[PDB]
Amino acid sequence: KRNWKNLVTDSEDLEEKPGERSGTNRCVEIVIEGWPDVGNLPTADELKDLLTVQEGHIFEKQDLLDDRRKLEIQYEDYIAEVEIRTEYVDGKSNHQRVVYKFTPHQFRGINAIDIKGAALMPASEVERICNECLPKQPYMVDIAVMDKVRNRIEQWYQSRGLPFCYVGFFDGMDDGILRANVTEAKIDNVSVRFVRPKLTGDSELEYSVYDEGKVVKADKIIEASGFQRGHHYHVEDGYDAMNSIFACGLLEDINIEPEQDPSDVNKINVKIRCEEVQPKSMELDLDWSFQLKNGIPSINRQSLIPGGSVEVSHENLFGNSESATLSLSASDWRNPSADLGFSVAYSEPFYKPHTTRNAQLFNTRKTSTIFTPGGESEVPPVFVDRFGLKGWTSQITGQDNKVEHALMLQLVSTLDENGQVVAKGTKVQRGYYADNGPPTTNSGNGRDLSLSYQGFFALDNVRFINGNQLGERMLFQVDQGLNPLSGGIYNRATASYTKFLEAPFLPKLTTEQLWKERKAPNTVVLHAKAGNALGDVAAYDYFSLGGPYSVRGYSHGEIGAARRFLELATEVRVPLKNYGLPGTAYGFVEYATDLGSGRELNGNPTEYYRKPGRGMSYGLGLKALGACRFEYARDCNAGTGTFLVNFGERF
Amino acid sequence: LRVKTDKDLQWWRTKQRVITKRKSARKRDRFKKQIAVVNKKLRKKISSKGRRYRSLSLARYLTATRKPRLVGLDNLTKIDNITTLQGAFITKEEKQDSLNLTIQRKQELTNSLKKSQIKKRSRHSWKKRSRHQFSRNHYKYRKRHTHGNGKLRVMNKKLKKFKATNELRQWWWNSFLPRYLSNLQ
Amino acid sequence: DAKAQQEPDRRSQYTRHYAFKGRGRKEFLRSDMKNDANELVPTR
Amino acid sequence: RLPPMTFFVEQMSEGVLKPEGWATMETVAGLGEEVTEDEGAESFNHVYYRQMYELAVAGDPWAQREYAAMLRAYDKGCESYRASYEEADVDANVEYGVESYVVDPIDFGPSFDPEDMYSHRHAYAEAADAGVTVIPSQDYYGPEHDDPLNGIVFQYEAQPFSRHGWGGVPFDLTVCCEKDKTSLCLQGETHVSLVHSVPPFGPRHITQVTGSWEVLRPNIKDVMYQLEVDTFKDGLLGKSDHAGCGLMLARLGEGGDPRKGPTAVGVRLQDTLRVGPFKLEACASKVAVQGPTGGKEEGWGARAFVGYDWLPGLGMAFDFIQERTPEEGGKRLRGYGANFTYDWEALGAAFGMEVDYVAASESVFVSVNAFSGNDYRLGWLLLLPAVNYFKETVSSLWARLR
Amino acid sequence: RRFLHPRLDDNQRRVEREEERVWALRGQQRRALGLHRPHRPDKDAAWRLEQMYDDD
Amino acid sequence: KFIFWAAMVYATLYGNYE
Amino acid sequence: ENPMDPRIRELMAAEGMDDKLEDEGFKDTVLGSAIINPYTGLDMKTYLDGKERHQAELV
Ligand SMILES: [Mg+2]
Repeated sequence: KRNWKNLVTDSEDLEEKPGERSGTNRCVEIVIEGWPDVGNLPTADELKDLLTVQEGHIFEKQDLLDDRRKLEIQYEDYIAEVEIRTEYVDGKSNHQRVVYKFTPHQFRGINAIDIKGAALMPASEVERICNECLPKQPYMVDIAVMDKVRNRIEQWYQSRGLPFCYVGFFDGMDDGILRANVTEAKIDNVSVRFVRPKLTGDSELEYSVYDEGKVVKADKIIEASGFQRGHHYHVEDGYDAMNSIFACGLLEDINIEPEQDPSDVNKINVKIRCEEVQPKSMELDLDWSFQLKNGIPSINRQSLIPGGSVEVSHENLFGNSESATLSLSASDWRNPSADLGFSVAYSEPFYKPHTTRNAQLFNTRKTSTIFTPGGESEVPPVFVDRFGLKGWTSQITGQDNKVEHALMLQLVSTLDENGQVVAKGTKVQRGYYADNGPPTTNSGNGRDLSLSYQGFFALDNVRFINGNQLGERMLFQVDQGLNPLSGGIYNRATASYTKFLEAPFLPKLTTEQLWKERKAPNTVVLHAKAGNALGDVAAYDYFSLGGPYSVRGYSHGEIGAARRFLELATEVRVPLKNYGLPGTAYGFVEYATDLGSGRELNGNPTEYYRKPGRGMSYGLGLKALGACRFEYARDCNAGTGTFLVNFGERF
Repeated sequence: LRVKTDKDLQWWRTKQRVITKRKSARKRDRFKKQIAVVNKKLRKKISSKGRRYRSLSLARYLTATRKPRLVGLDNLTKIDNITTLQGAFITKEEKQDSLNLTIQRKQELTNSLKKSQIKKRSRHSWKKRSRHQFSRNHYKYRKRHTHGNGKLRVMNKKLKKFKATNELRQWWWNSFLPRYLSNLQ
Repeated sequence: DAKAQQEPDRRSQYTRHYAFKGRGRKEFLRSDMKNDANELVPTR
Repeated sequence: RLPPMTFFVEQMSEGVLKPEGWATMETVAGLGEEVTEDEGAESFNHVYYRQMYELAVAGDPWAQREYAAMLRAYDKGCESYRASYEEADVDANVEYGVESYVVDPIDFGPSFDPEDMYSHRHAYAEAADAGVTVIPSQDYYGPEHDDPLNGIVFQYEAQPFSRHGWGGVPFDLTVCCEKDKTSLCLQGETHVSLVHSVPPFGPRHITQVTGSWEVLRPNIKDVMYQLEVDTFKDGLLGKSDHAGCGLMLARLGEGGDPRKGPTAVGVRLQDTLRVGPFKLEACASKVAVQGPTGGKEEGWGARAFVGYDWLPGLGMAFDFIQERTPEEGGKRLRGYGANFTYDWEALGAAFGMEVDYVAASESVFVSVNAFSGNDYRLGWLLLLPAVNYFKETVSSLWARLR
Repeated sequence: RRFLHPRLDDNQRRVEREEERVWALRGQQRRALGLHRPHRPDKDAAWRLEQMYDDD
Repeated sequence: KFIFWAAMVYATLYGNYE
Repeated sequence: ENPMDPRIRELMAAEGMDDKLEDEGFKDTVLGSAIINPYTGLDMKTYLDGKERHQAELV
């Protein structure tokens, strides 16, 4: 790269022919003549760096021909004549320089430049752009300086929005003055068109066009758009019109387009197209089965009964945009009462300012963390299966503050790897299952029916200062049992508080370190959590200590179950990007207690599995790729350290 | 039964449904059949354009809703691009002057109304529920990954290469090589 | 009785998976692979 | 302890495949001016510039011109792209302050939980780009009061031995890791593609090497190794005929050592063909697995898809396995199946029908699905299961009143 | 009722004051030229678009 | 049989080129 | 011996099609409104371009 002139080592003593010049025909110099110095065209150097002929390389007649064709076809508004010739720089050698001569279109006398029209552009800069574009000699002036002048003026309007304000024409030209005329258009006509498409298997959509919409009224869109007669057109006006019309929630699509009205160039006509939503939908999914005793395919009347599922959906119930989805699923429609499945979803997005309202009928199966191997070696897992109805309201407020209010009616079952219920937990002693257990539910038969209230409040003031977040975060949760039904009356409350503080045993970063070299500060994290439970709490709602997002380095419920609990944690984080290395390094120490409340639970699970009530751990770690953490943690109840790999950030 | 000639584009779309369904047409047959019979530097990334068989398909969802925001530098706003209090759009030279000027103006360290907030799970309920629903229903109506216009595009490129190979061969043998061998003496 | 006598289910869709845990692993089917295009960019 | 041999037969016969190729740097291919996509042109350019480099090194001014012009476009595109990086960095430092951009948290569906109880753990700063991609891996039954994701899958993809964006050896790698204090899951896969020739320098001739490994502690205490070498060429019977052959080796290393344990060896073929109005794609395979103690067990598998011009909407596929257990003279265990699909539109709805035949147990499975995005006319069949439920309610309500 | 409600109310009030600052700056920008007023939408549209944005 | 010899017919004729 | 370089031939061919589209637009603006034959709908732009054959086929 960069000036191949070591290829021109065919010097004056390395090759010889008796009567002819010897060598290869290399280009050794490119000279550009007649190129105008106007600002809208590139100068001679980057014109030189786009030719097929290169200095120090060889060429032929075809290269000169295609260079002439490309240069003539690229700048036909400004030059339209190039002649290219070569000449030998020395006898008895084939090295020869190539010169390019341009004769641009000229205009035979321009002395002054004037700008006319443009009642929006003040006189303070029209003077300076008329002063900038002046040539020196008056007599032979190139065309392209004309194209420079409007290239100022257009740009000015394009820097201020305004896509319909342009230099129309030049009307001087007989008295020696180049006079640009600026046209500024204004809005004249606002019209609205109503269309809908049609669902087929074709790739091209056909439409049904209406003069008036079925739901929305034609002047409502025009009043919402804010388009007035006698106003300039701004692009942000179109953005605001899009927002205000699309606010209603009943539109699938809308096109805003302004057109020039070519009968009168000072007018603008804006056309609006809008589409309503098609709200109805359904889906049917059937299946059959035929047994071939012989070639007869068994076409009895009690054979065309399917076993599929039905889904029915509707948006825009009750005028506003709230939607409903309904699903049935029976595996045999001649005996539908065997394994009938049912689901209902109802969503309401515009219930209240900053509030949504939802209802759902659904299922959940998860693994119970209470019945885990703590000090006894092996234990059968217990599965919590909930089925039922939940209705809630959600608010986002203060850019991230969250409030959720929920009311729940559910049926809860405890299972063991199957659809078979259990009523007690159990362990193996030698090869035999143990006896009489701690109970898993409140009714003692493994199935419960509960009505509950759930409140959740989250307050976030955390921001990422070049990574490495700073601030504080608080979370609160209340669970209340409302059933006098199989569940009990209980109240279960949890509060957690995390503070990301800048490290006080180190010098603090300044503003130029933050803004120029993009340095992240060193932080400490202080975290507390506490929880209490009053009343009859069932075993699928106990607090569990240990695991990730608890004391690290322990199994997921290794520390015992609890009625009351306290958890403390602190961490020191340094970013490695301040030293060029990727990632961030941290060190932590964590602790949690049940506050001597293991005896408070029904059946005492913390002594059945011989789990301790408290645990402390410490360790080191590296966070590398977003939120991928690699820790080395050390259990202190036992004295063993393990490596861990986790996704997502804690605290 | 012989060979279908005259294949147009509707034929191709009908076949493209089958080509789409090929992946689900494979099932875990084999052990089930055994059970039923035994009883008796540079970085590599995806393309900036979408994929092959390109077609400018439709122009429907051209408009989007923007939020008028404040910017991390002061006295600037943004709805699609940043405007710099005289109505003009901000340039490369103004950005560095604004950053050097806000060195001093960020020294008070007033933290309020963060620029990028921590996003919640239920952030835009309407948008994730129903934004382009007609396009999803329209994909439920015709089951083709590829459009016919991309097929016409790729096919016409291939036919162009075939034709250009034919003129290269005819030009070579009838024009270039006789002249080259004549110039060799 | 005829429908429930075939307690072996309908044959389900095949995917390449690992032997021990059955997580899916990527396939090279031609009718899908012929649509793919990649490029190279410099790093920062 | 090895997997059943039907697993290997299904894995080695899955259709007509196609390997990994070269990806091009778009600013230097088609020097300066904008381009379009075509496989043959990019494949030509990659081998063309290596050839012109060799000729330019040997001498040859006509090759030196082409290689220098490519170098000029390469420098211009690289400087433009780093300028775009600087502009994007300045724009981000203007739009946010010293603050960073934060991702969306993962959606796990509904729960009987307040659904932002742990959503603050999956909202993190980006990092933008480092070469690898990460996804979290989730289990079927998570813990009750926590998030279900447990492991991390890493993905990497590169093209190492290139000169100036004219690549060599497409390469990619994928590792799933789940580590805690009890168990350890570690799966991995790597693919390497080697291109021997492209037209007009030859025919399209590409080989591909795949390796994979499986570790799952403390359940299995053995590790699983697989290696596949498979080669494709366009031709061998006619113009543009996509043929390919391949072999597979596998072992269950005892204690992790790859020198001891049961082994599996298999080979496969693929082809396409067009006769009359019938286009067919077929593949076949044979596996010769070793048992735990019994010895040789062999199996045959085959798949076929019969595309048809007329009636271009009927899809039909055929599949076959043959089993050869010991006492091979009287234990040939066959199995074959057929699959047909079609697709209609009627009543404002899109219908799709699938007919499946298993042919060991003579059963025909028919499954029709419909979708009406226009009206609820499709719900008239919903009166069929609603009657019988009433006939199972009154008959219950009679028996509950006795 | 004594700790959580006024904190959320204060944060929300800061959010509407920031929005009013945005619209004051837009009006000042269009006053710097010789143009018209930016024509903001009403409050119903404000909370509805707060549920249904496409860009931030 | 069928996928041992013809599984080496393709291997031999792929070796016949390269 | 010196054919026109491709990438230039196709670029000028595409720009020639742009010129043809602008030609049809300007001619339909100026001449497309006057009626020559009222029984068949033949207009001056079709008539003076020598396209009366097309008009009979279109009817
Ligand atoms: Mg996994």
